[PDB]
Amino acid sequence: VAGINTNIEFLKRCCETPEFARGGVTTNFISEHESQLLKSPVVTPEVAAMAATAWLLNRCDNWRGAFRLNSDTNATVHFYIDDHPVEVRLHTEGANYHKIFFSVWDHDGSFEVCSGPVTSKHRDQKSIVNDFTFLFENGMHHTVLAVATEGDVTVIGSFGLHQLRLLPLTDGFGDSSTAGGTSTKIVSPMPGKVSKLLVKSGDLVEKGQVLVIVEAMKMEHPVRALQDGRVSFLVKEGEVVGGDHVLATVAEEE
Amino acid sequence: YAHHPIDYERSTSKSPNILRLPANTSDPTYQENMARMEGLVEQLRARVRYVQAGGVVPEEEAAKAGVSISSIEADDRVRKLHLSRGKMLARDRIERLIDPGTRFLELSQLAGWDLYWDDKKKEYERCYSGGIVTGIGLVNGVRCMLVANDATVKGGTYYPITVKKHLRAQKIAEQNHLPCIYLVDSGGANLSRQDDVFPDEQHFGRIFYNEAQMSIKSISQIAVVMGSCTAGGAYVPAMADENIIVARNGTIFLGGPPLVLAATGEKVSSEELGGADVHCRISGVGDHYATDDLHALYLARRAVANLNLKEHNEARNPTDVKPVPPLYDPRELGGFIPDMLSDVVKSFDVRAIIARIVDGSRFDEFKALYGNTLVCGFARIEGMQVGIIANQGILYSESALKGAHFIGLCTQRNVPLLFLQNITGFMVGKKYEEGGIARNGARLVMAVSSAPVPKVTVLIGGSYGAGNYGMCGRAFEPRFLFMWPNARISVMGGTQAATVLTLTNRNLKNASEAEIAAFKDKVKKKYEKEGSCYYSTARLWDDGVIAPEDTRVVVAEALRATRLAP
Amino acid sequence: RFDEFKALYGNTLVCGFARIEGMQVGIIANQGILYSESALKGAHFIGLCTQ
Amino acid sequence: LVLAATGEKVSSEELGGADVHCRISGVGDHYATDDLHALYLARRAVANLNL
Amino acid sequence: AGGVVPEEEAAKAGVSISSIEADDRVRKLHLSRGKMLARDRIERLIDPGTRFLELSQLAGWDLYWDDKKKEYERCYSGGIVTGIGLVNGVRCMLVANDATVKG
Ligand SMILES: O=CCCCC[C@@H]1SC[C@@H]2NC(=O)N[C@@H]21
Repeated sequence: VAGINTNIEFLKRCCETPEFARGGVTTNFISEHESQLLKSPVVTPEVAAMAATAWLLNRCDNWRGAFRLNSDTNATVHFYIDDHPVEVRLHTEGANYHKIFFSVWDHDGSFEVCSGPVTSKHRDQKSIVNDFTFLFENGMHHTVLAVATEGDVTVIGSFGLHQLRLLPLTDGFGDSSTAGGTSTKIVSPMPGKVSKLLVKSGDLVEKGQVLVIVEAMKMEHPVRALQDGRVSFLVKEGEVVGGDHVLATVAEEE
Repeated sequence: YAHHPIDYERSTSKSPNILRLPANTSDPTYQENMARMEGLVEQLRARVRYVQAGGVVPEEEAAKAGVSISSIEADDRVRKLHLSRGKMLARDRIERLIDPGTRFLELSQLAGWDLYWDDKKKEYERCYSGGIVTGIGLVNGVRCMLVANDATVKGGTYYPITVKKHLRAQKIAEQNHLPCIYLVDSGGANLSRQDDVFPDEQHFGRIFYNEAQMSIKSISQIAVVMGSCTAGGAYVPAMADENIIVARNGTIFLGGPPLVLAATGEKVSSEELGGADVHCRISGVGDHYATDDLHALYLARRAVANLNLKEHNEARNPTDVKPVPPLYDPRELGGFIPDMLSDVVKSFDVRAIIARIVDGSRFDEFKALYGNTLVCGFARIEGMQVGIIANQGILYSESALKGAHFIGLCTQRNVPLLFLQNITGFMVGKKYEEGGIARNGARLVMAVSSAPVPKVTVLIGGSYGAGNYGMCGRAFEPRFLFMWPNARISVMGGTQAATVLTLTNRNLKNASEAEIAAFKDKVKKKYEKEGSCYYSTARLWDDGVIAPEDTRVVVAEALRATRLAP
Repeated sequence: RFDEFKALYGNTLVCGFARIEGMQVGIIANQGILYSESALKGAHFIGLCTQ
Repeated sequence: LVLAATGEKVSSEELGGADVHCRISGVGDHYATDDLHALYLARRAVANLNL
Repeated sequence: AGGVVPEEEAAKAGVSISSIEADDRVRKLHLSRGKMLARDRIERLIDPGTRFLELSQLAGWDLYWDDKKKEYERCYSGGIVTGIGLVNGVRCMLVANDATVKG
């Protein structure tokens, strides 16, 4: 099954090493052999090669029609295996899309790869499920049905099943402001007359709520500051303030 | 720094900054606003029903509409008598004419709502519509303008609101190169307001002018003569590529049956005077002679078919498309709209509205830190790239510069524009006047008027004064206009005009309370007596009136209407 | 199939649209002794076809 | 250059650099916090050209 | 990667030996600032799986003769890199000013 982790690996481990083929197992039989169990095959550096390759091809024309000048191609994939990021680099020499190499965990080799029919152009949550063939130089050959998505790459073959999580790289791409915001924030025009402040002092403001509302000839003109961090008020409701006054200091939460 | 993607992921993910995430919390404030909106739409959505099947509302529970009680029996009697004749008294001709499963617009509706005051003080003229019904229709794979003359002849065929509606339809069709279909039923002319409707310009002659200027540009037009069209109404059957005369009740006259009397009054049958004469007469007038209403409508459809526009429309507007909905529920559009009748202007937002209307809830901001008052950027509306100008606050010189720059880019790359009107908001500070604010306002208006891009405006609310000149206005050729219920179109000041005109009007220093009762209350009554419901649409000021919730569908109709253009 | 214009009037001459293997066509076929009205109808048809 | 001609030197930010403080100048369409952000906005602007 | 060739076996190129350490120091100082010193901006900008041309390359190869008789000005490129790039399904010209301001 692909898509959700299962205990199928556990059950097989419960069947191979434990000598319960004899037939005598107690009610607490599971308790003592917990050290022996909960064990899965080690992801060999080769598995990353087929898994990494599938994500590209099963997403775009990477390595397809590629061309540079007096040089050679290069494209890299980052895997977040366990709690340690993993980098795999793939490149070609010659005029061959077929001849491909790899270098993961300081291990280098060569292989060729032949794909199958292109499927799932819509690349939805299910993404693309295609069979792959890989001829490594040593001499082997492999077949791998890879349903790859942005979240993970799942490879199923004679090795078994392994899903490799892709290193997540997302963090409010845009709104990344570390500015101190010391003074001159949400300054109001000359008329002043601040009132009806609906924000608590020392509370985080990342979304642009109405920090202060000042009225200038029936002009609420809400400031709507979007500077991240807690906002500290130096004014009180009903207090007439001068032009460009420091009504509050919007500073990073420290 | 430990960050090396290829732009996508950062893009093509459900986490791009392009989108918008204003999620409401449904608090009292939301309720106060959301509820009112609901209080501002129910009847809007209702009067429509009442004028539809006008004057015959069997429920008799139309108290949600402030419309006065009318004699239902008289209207039902008239409709029974008319339907006994053999012709369908309704808009039924239209939905019979348009292909099933297709769209419709109803361009101008509630036209002539309680417009004229009769001799009876408590009675207005019962013009449930403008006398016609106008909407964009898609016939046989061809987009067309549909104009149908209603059988309401009790007040008279055409009014200053009827000819204006017809001429607006003709101008729209000519601009957009949509062929017209006219359904003709007339009582002749109105010999009471004839000075107001016959002479001068932009009158009944301009209809004849347009029906020839169109055929110069080879934009074929079709008319169906269901009943009499006298008093200059007989030229449309004569000025027509194809015309249809029903076998029995279809009549065309240049001189009335009473007119032969008192001038060689050898009266003969109304058939021989110019009506449908199916006897192989010498006259080659009228292309189609159809025995029944269905036969006539069918021949109209068949003639519409042989125009070769199907290929061109199918190529220009893709028929098979995948709808992309916004990320947030369109029912929430009424909530972000504030309440009404509030002494001081309430607060307002735009991001939420655009995030609710556009495709995928996304936006492409230009400079927003600078000239924080005005909002401009690209978008997506059902597979088509759009530019939006939505106003928020009091305009500055820099806001005008940013608007001019945006309009420059949009004209450069041929991107349509959408307008969301708001307050005037011209600062009056002396330093601002000394900073050449008038020059920058001129900079904005010059670009607005000079743009050859198709332009549509929709009223958000509070469009009062000369500020609309900065964004857009009816006098700046918007190919369509639509309105929300909470709209006020008035003098340069909605609330301040009260304060200013209080000072300078023959007021003694004393009697202050009686004076403010006579001045401020009176000017408030004057400047909010006008509103979305009456002063607009009924007078074909901003002819379209819509709901805030269904705005994107309407704007998508408009944009598909403006791509057959040359 | 055929798309008749006025056939009760100027019954001599025949004019209307058609279809010939996926292409819209106009046909003028003559039947009888021409009148003035037949000439008018022909002129009107040719006007539409050119338009 | 400000020195030796009214040399009231101030910060290089105020002399014309990236001034993200809502200055009066409407110069420069995009203000991006990072290299990736700037490249991404460049790509996004390139997108809306209809080519 | 002008002036930084860690292999130090570039005898196949008749180029004279240059101070690799100085160029590496300059690149380290520049990258510490927070901006990518390379043509990296380009291949980040162009869609993956697409083509590139590099219109003019080796520009300003050993062009100017300095005051030092055995030394030429170290213009590894013309100061810019130019190539045809396909961005977001749109073909575009890409011109990038290199951070070489030493000359
Ligand atoms: O902050 C104070 C300035 C208030 C400006 C009010 C604007 S100026 C033009 C327009 N007409 C009015 O009555 N109010 C607005």
